[PDB]
Amino acid sequence: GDVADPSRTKYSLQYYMGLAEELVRAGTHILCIKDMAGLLKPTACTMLVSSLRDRFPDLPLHIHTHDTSGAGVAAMLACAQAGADVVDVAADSMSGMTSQPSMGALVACTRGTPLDTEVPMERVFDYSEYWEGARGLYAAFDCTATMKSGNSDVYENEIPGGQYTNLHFQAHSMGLGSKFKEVKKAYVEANQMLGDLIKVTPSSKIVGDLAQFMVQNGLSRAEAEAQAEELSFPRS
Amino acid sequence: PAQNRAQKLLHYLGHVMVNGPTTPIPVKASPSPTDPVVPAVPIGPPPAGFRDILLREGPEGFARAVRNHPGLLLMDTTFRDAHQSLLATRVRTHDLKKIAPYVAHNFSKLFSMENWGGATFDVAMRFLYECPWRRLQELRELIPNIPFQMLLRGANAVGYTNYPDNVVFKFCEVAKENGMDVFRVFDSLNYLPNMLLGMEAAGSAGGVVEAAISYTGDVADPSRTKYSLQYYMGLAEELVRAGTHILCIKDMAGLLKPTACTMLVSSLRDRFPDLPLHIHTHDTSGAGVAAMLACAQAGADVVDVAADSMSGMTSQPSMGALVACTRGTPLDTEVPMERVFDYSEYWEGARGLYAAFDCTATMKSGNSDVYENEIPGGQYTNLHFQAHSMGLGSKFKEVKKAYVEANQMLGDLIKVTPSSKIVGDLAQFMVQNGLSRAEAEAQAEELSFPRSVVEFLQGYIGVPHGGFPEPFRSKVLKDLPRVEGRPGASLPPLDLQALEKELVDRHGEEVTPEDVLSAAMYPDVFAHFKDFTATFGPLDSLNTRLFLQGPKIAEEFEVELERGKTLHIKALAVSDLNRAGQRQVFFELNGQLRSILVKDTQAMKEMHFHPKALKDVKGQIGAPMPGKVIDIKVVAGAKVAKGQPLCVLSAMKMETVVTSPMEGTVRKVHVTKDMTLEGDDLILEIE
Ligand SMILES: O=CCCCC[C@@H]1SC[C@@H]2NC(=O)N[C@@H]21
Ligand SMILES: O=CCCCC[C@@H]1SC[C@@H]2NC(=O)N[C@@H]21
Repeated sequence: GDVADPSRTKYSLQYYMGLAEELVRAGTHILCIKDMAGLLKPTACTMLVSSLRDRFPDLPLHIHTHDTSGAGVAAMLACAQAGADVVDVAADSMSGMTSQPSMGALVACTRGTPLDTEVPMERVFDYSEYWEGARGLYAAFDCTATMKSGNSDVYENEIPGGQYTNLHFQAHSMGLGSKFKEVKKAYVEANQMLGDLIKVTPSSKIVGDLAQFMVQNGLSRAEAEAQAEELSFPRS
Repeated sequence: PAQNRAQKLLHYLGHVMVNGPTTPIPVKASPSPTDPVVPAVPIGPPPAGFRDILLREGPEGFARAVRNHPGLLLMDTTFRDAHQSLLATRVRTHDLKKIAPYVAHNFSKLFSMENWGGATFDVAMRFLYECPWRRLQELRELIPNIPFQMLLRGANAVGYTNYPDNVVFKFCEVAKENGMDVFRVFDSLNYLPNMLLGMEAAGSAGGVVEAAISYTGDVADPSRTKYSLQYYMGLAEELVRAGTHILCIKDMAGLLKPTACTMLVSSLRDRFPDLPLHIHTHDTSGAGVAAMLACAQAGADVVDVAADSMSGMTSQPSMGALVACTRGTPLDTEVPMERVFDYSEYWEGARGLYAAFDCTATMKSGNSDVYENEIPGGQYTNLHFQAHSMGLGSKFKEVKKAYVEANQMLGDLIKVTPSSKIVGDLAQFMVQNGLSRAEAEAQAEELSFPRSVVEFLQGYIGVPHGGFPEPFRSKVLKDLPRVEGRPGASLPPLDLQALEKELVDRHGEEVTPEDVLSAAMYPDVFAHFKDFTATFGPLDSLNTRLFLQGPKIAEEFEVELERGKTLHIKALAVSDLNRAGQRQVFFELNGQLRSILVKDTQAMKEMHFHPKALKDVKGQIGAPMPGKVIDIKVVAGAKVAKGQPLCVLSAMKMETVVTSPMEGTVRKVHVTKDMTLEGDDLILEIE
């Protein structure tokens, strides 16, 4: 969802704060916000992380996102400014797109501020160069075969990074590769039909299997809900 | 004269089937077999945009309307800057026209669209064999409501050398007449006298003058004193006093960190409250979206963006990312996200047609080493392709290190075209010869530097901030002539009427003012472009796959020449080689058999290279690069002095003068005019 969007009432700021209170009462050492799709906009980051920090001044706050939207670096900088203690990053050659924000970008942007990571940039470059060579050994599995950059349609479809790559490979294996735009639209419809549940493994796969099933059978949401007693749905 | 357009197109298609691509392909990738899907466009004229204000109220009215706009304005680089960086400016007029009506309707609120200047002018003629002026005119008809923006070099227009002032003025006049609206005037060294001429030329044409300060260094780093905040503020004061309508910060490499953005843009806004501030960056570091958000928060009125599938890496920040991040804030762009997605999907398909030129063949993501090397987006892609062509591809890390050393040796000048190329040529020269900075500076009287480095040190591009590096300049130049002041100011006015008459005598009565200016700026390129289009016809009518790879046997396709004139073409067969060294290509054209005789150089290609220069024999002069012999300045038996010109090589589009390392007598010359040499091939012997 989007805590900065007052029209999205199901996954509101109050929902996140109430769940954080139950997890803190249960004795968590660290509280994590896991944005598995890259949906945290910088404004939503600021609002959520400051509210958590104000409520829990002594608790470590860890923020995880994906750079699927191409805004993940800006989102993590906004979290850090709002009082996150830790952010998830990847080596630069293993960052961006459906991965985490760039380590070198975060280290460079925080340098000489109160948020400095103290990581030497030369060490990040040598680390990235190794991973650039190593990624070349995995060209047969690289998401860049199908997705050349981040995509902002993730704010509409809410498909997690690892599910996007898998759903595309599955759609291609089923002869639906030319219809992958219809599969993404059906993923939104399937999420709503299922009740707009959080989408991460395995729930992200359940929505994916339903979306492929709808596109394969030429079904709209309304037809799939009307015929729900007659249709053989995916096992998941 | 009967028009023969269809036969000329079949001759091009037959040429590509026999000889391969006419455009040099840098990587073994094939264009997509599928054409891009064009999104649906409303029937009617597009909504009124910022161009309607510019046409009604002039440049100052436009600048006031930009400053008074509630929210962040966007400018689209996809039309030029985005591909220049990603696909090396290879994007064709054909693909730009297909999406243009969609842009006009859905992006009517853009500040401007950047679609012409920079490398697009030369590249259109040289490599795409299309007229850049026709591209401007046809796009202006399809997009009547958005201001068109160009990147203009101040005293060089879109060219690579300095021109007489009357050529720069006449270029800006004819560019404005052809529908150019905004002139982003920059200099490669921020050399104010070159910028002032370009501002005066663009303003006198009735264009919107946008004076652009090229950004280098780090204003947030107190150790970097040369390009300090005070340097940028002082140059901004001179450009504002010179009557700029808009002030641009041009970060050509992606060096603006969010803290540096905040500091520079707030200081400019506090100094100039009523002046529009335009910020341009590249996303080379992967921080460009965060940098543009920091500029917008610091009071920038406009930021450069690209379509999402044409953004990131060496391109601009993502349009969809900026639109999404500003939504529901005081900086909202009011652009609907669905329209950005449809625009990106078209460009994702279109980018697939250019896979043969894609920077992702060599660079898989942005790279933060740009904060150390300061290599601009378009120079990074070109420097890598050049290094690979010279057998230095495995040493590209050494080339990047040598680029830093070369920048320092040259004096840490701003690095943008052509100064970014000058540093690149020196860096490749250092790595090729195994030279450190200290060795290259020590041996500066003995070494034959790249022509671009020599011409820079002579002053042919203007004067760098802080002056030229001494004693290094004096050692390289010796007795070579030096240009003091502005290089164009000493050139006699070009007689454009005499040139028009020469072109009419050579090409017939259809010569236009645009043709005269194209010939004035790029004589050899324009001549080659006219001869090529005289042979092969209007290649802009072909889709990009057929232009690059030609048709497959039994492939059928349509070519629209003009509204209501479609050619149905099918490729049928290619014959064996005849006794004249030609193949016969068979087509069906509108249900009829056609055949064309073509020429297969590949079928019959052979050569032999004798020449080698012993590295230990000072009198044996080897070729310093692979290249073609343009001129031979000496004969056997001639006495030669140390530093005397011996031959001229033309390689990588750069005349290199080979000079004598010693005094002596030329014993033997081993080369001829038009001979192709490899590296170290023996040119001549000196005793
Ligand atoms: O091919 C079969 C599945 C292979 C594992 C896919 C993983 S499970 C963790 C993550 N979440 C998903 O929905 N898919 C991936
Ligand atoms: O292959 C020869 C050069 C082709 C044009 C390269 C363009 S000029 C504009 C931009 N700046 C550079 O340094 N290179 C590109």
